[PDB]
Amino acid sequence: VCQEITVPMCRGIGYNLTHMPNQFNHDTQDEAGLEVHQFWPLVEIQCSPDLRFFLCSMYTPICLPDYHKPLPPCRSVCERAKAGCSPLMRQYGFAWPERMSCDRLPVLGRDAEVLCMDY
Amino acid sequence: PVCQEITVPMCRGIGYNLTHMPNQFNHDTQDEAGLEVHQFWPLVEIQCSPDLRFFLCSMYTPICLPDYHKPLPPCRSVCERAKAGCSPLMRQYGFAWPERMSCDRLPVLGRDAEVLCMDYE
Ligand SMILES: *[C@@H]1O[C@H](CO[C@@H]2O[C@@H](C)[C@@H](O)[C@@H](O)[C@@H]2O)[C@@H](O[C@@H]2O[C@@H](C)[C@@H](O)[C@@H](O)[C@@H]2O)[C@H](O[C@@H]2O[C@@H](C)[C@@H](O)[C@@H](O)[C@@H]2O)[C@H]1NC(C)=O
Ligand SMILES: CCCCCC/C=C/CCCCCCCC(=O)O
Ligand SMILES: CCCCCC/C=C/CCCCCCCC(=O)O
Repeated sequence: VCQEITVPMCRGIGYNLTHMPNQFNHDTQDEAGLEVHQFWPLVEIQCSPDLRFFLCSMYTPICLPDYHKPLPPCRSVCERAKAGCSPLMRQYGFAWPERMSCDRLPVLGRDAEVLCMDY
Repeated sequence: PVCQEITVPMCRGIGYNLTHMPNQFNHDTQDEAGLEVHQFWPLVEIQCSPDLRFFLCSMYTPICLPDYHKPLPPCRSVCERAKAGCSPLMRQYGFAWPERMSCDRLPVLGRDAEVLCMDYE
């Protein structure tokens, strides 16, 4: 079933409801939220206007009551966030996370049946 | 008085390095100011708005310029972005958007050419 998002940084990004487990197999929003919290300095610095939405689209993925297919962000969302933010991360010794590699995400409109989220 | 370097930890590295006491809250010291603005620190880590830190610091540790010799407020638009981002969460958690940082107390950028204000990013 769908639950109201309780991860504070992921409220106000365009949708209200999520469902667990997410694609990292976090079992609760609490677990997901403790991890995504670590990205707050990157979000504050605004290296990319897509980052916040992108992070939330994976940590608290959108839930629709009638839809049971997973709705990842589109690859393009990831690409923009990565292009904006990875240089700054690299500058702090952080590589772009392995679990966030964009090639794992569907391309917008490539497959009619495979929907995804574009900001 | 007096153009002093900013010591409040939250407000270091926000884009200007100097402030002046007292502020609009009648804090006589940065230590007094810091104790209050640091109560908002969890909201900064929550990142309901990227503009929140700058907006708060522009109030509590206002910019001091050796060339202006008067207070320089954030533009209304800075407040409006912080508030649009963070008011919903503050209201949900039971904390009203405080009246001291009402956006209608701030100048709209360029509405009167002689009334300056700081915008950012
Ligand atoms: C997204 O959620 C908004 C907040 O809902 C409230 O908080 C959540 C966490 C739950 O506890 C809900 O049970 C609460 O209603 C919701 O907006 C609210 O709507 C009214 C009742 C009032 O509380 C407002 O202050 C809230 O913002 C959103 O609902 C949409 O937008 C609002 C502005 C109205 O127009 C609604 O009709 C809309 O559906 C909701 N968004 C969606 C798409 O459901
Ligand atoms: C911890 C407070 C840092 C504040 C300074 C602002 C600089 C931010 C850029 C560095 C981002 C920190 C890494 C976040 C990503 C991660 O932890 O995996
Ligand atoms: C970082 C330690 C505290 C973590 C506890 C989480 C609390 C979150 C409350 C959200 C922000 C509250 C804003 C208070 C504003 C005010 O003091 O008027």
